[PDB]
Amino acid sequence: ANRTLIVTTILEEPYVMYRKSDKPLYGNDRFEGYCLDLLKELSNILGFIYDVKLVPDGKYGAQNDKGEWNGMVKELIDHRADLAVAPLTITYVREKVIDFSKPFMTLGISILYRKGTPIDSADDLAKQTKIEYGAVRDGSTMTFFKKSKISTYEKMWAFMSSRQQTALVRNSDEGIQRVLTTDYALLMESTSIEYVTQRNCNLTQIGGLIDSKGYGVGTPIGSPYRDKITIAILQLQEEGKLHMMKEKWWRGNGC
Ligand SMILES: N[C@@H](CCC(=O)O)C(=O)O
Repeated sequence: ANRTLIVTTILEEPYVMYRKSDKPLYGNDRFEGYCLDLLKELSNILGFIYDVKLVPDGKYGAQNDKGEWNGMVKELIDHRADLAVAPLTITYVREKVIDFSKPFMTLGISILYRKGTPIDSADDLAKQTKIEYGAVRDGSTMTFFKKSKISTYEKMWAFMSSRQQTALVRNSDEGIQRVLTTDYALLMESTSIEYVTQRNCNLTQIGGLIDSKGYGVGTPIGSPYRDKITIAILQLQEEGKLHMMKEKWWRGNGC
């Protein structure tokens, strides 16, 4: 009409999940989560309708050695989506190829590991080999270590990229499973660490935030919607709604 916006996203708890129901669920009704509530509110403010699709390869997006992007980032580059509404990290390398709204949530890389060990920081992980560590393949944390010029992070990258078949995981669910079943520490964004540690009293963040950043809504470069989505996010912040959405999905999870 009124064209239907195509939204690309990625299943990731509590941001985007399949809703569980006894009755059959069709289309957007199949999904729930922080990012779906946010999408609803954005569409309430900006007056659009949308069709939610998953990223075909189930990846956030990274650029390979040939310079090629994948994941949700590539979906925007190739104009197969109008918006990525996902816990999608705003980074300088991504900003060269796609546009981002202002952040709807802030976070930094930290460490997820079990409690009760002498590991207090990234340095404690870097100076040893017994405890394996790593990150989600082709996300921004993996890229942060790959591009880092800080020694300890450089040393950590050499370790994870040499052990990449085991050290790099396909998604955060696998990384948490590795932390649970095996001797492994996950480099993970702090908002997700928070979600996990609230649900398993054996797990903890180790050390503080290794960087500081945000999740934003992605659009193709030059999109007219990017600024409009910023304005809508600023209204939700002003209304306290970003706070209530976070509380809803983190502490009192679900509907
Ligand atoms: N939010 C990250 C994914 C998770 C991670 O890389 O730690 C991204 O946009 O790539």
